[PDB]
Amino acid sequence: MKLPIYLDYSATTPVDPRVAEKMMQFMTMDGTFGNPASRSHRFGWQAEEAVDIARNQIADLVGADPREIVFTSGATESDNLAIKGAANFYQKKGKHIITSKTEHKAVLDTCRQLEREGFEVTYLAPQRNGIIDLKELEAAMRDDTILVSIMHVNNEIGVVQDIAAIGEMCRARGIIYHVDATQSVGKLPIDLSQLKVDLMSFSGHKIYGPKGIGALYVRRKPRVRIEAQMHGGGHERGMRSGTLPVHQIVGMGEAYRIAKEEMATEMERLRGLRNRLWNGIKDIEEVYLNGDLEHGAPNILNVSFNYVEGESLIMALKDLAVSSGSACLEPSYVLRALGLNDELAHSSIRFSLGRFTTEEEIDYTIELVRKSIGRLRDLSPLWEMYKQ
Amino acid sequence: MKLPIYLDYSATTPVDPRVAEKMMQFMTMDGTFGNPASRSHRFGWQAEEAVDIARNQIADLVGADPREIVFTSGATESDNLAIKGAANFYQKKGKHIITSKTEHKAVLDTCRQLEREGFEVTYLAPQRNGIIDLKELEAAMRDDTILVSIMHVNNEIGVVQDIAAIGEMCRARGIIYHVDATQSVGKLPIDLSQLKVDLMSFSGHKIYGPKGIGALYVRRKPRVRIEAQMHGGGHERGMRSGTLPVHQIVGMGEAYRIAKEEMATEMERLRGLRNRLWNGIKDIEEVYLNGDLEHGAPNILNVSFNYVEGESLIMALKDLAVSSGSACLEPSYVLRALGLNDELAHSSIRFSLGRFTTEEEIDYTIELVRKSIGRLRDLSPLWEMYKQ
Amino acid sequence: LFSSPDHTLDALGLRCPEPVMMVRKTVRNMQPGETLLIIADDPATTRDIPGFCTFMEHELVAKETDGLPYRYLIRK
Amino acid sequence: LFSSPDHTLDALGLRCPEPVMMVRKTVRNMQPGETLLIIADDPATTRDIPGFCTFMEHELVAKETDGLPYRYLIRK
Ligand SMILES: *Cc1c(COP(=O)(O)O)cnc(C)c1O
Ligand SMILES: *Cc1c(COP(=O)(O)O)cnc(C)c1O
Repeated sequence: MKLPIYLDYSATTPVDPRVAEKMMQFMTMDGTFGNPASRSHRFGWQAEEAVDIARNQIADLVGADPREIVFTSGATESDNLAIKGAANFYQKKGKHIITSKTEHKAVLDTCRQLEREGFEVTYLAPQRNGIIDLKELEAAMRDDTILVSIMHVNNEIGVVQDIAAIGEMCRARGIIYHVDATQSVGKLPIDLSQLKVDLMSFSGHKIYGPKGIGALYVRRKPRVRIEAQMHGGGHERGMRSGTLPVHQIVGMGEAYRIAKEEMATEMERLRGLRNRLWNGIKDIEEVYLNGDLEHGAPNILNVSFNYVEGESLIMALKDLAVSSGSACLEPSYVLRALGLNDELAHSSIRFSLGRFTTEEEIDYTIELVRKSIGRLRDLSPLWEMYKQ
Repeated sequence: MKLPIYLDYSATTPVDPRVAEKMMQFMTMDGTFGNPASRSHRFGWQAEEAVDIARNQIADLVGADPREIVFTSGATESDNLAIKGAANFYQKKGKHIITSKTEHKAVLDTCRQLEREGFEVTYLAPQRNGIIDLKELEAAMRDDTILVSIMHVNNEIGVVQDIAAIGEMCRARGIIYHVDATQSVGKLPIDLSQLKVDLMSFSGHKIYGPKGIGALYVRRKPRVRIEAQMHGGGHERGMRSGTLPVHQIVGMGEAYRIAKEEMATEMERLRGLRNRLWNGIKDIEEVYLNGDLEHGAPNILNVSFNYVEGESLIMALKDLAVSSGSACLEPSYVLRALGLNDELAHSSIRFSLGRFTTEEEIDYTIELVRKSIGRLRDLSPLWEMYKQ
Repeated sequence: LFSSPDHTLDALGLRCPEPVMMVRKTVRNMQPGETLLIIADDPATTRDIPGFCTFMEHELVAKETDGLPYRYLIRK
Repeated sequence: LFSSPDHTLDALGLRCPEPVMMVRKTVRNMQPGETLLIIADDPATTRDIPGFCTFMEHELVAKETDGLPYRYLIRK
């Protein structure tokens, strides 16, 4: 068992050997390297077929129709596309948008740009557990509200929103609902034939597909529309121009198909390892759980260690690959939203599990955390204070 | 020698076995799969190094500084970024933009969107050979002109513009000059330390790198600025947010390094094959050359066959993989700009050469074209007319 | 004739590239040597459905183009 | 000391991520075991240049952080 131990599957995951192998068949002179936009020869046509086989693979995971799937360069793009695309298309119905103060930066930074463009954006504070108050969401909705973006699973604390119910509130009022499902896709079940989501973002590299590819769900029925953000020939049914990257696209679709298969088995296994982990450390004195144990992603666990200087916490767990969620001095904007102070936020670690994670690694982790938080506290002027 | 024979390197090229092999070292659990944006562990840091080694490789091809190179998902994105980014940033100096009526769709469709946003765009007609009249370009420039986009090498006819001189006209007036160099990068020499280009686009898959990656040059000195189009965390020095796709990025940089090396040798070889091709067919009766023989890319040859029904021309050269440049019934918008009528435009073929193209393939091509244009004309009510 | 197709793909009201997408998917869930009646009103299908059979190697059986809806019978 | 560096990287006026980029490139065109005086005024370099030496496995020699410009002597 090698070190570091990767516990940062939420930052990015490694590409499946099965995925990477497919992606090899679409690269070199003897593979299917042709441009799926060339239709005067065989090269293009068979490439386009590869694209279509993957577009379906993706669709089937989330109960969509392939004609509802738009190819992008990543979840970041899907979020820009979805939000600015919808906001611009529907701007005549009103200019008000609502989102959550704990959304990923792609959503937050996108909304802030729209605020420059003349849009009004309400950023709702979450409760201490991370869930949005639906009645606070309702009190925000107006006549001139046109769009709501609230993510399925949060990538820092793992907390799951009630996207079904939010979807119902949106539809009943004619408001477009966008959902960032980067973290939830292939982890929690998703069926858009039932869900009242209009736009949904997802990527590949959080599910053992390659970085640099992702997609955007756009509801066919009832019809949702968006303005393209990427111009030049009108590909993807006018919504995202540019050469389609076949291999990238193939790798993503294969990853989504494996995900459909292995999902159930895998998320019950991770959900167990997650519970193995929190139990071997929940007994330590000043440790808090950020998020929800029952109704949180099976693979994310974000815990706070109190009365320890956080700068050195990470230097103490160098045997682990994790993240605190801080930004090139200052501290997770999500934990600060949850309400914790800067010092506590700074000494929080997010453990994120995945395909290659074992019990051996979890147990080693459990041990390391006790002995580490133990040593730091020994030498902590802060702990001695608490020990009064 | 297999069939079809690929003569569509300008649509897309196959990925170099050397490139694809590097891209393998950055995928799976045992490679460098880490997110170059995670800096709390080794995974991220070494990934970021890979990115930086490639960013430099790219820079050195075009005489730029690595700090001037911005990663994008493709040439299409670079063109959107460059044009809307510059136009929006400098809009207080004026709202007028100038480009050429034969630019790639990424540039044209982008300008048309800006016209919706309140920008004024002049689309200059080219001369019959494809070159822009610099004095017509000068007559268009105004006080309130802020940006000019004229491509280095055209992708349909291969014609090269005087980007140096255009750059001088721009600088002397404080106008931002953007250059689409997708077709020229690694084919003609480029040195931005000397050239007065402010923004320059390029991709990877036109130089034996992978589809789905490309970059944008942004001049450091004198300082040019743009508004980001892709929000979410402010990566690439605030100009293009989103996870960097390492393998994609590595494959591109390797492709640009091979290009620096092999360029001279290769473009003298292609320039010879190009001349082999036009000579074995220039003797046919009603054939015209679109573009320039002396001052055109070494690897593109676009020829028109008169008095032949074009629909069947391609069905006649099924042994070749080329393109007419038509759009899912109607005919190359570039050839129509050059001035040719719809029927002639329809029966034009663009032959584009590359790394795997031989003399055997060229000669076979020469033969096939004579015998093909011969048979079609035999059965052409149009030729019999011309034969009066 | 256009009487005993085992499969019937209605693609009316669909516009390029949607028809080729739907047809593409159908041939996959089809057994090699099966019939498929395509009903389209997308004019681009006059070029694209024969193009499919040509470049994807299938059997273009009987065609219709001289009036809407167009009909295309295809076999794997 | 800060007297006999064989290489001198001026990074004044540069801001993260530019310093780590410049330093990154310099160590490549450097021979294993060479000195490099980094002159920076980017405060983020107090975290990032030690982070470089730590995660890229180089020798952080002598430091300066208590006043601008900061100085960082490094060895491959
Ligand atoms: C990682 C992540 C993204 C970013 O996706 P990219 O493919 O890296 O651009 C967006 N949203 C969420 C919730 C994420 O976790
Ligand atoms: C092919 C091409 C593009 C498109 O680049 P992508 O990477 O496919 O998005 C842009 N400009 C020119 C001139 C091209 O030839």
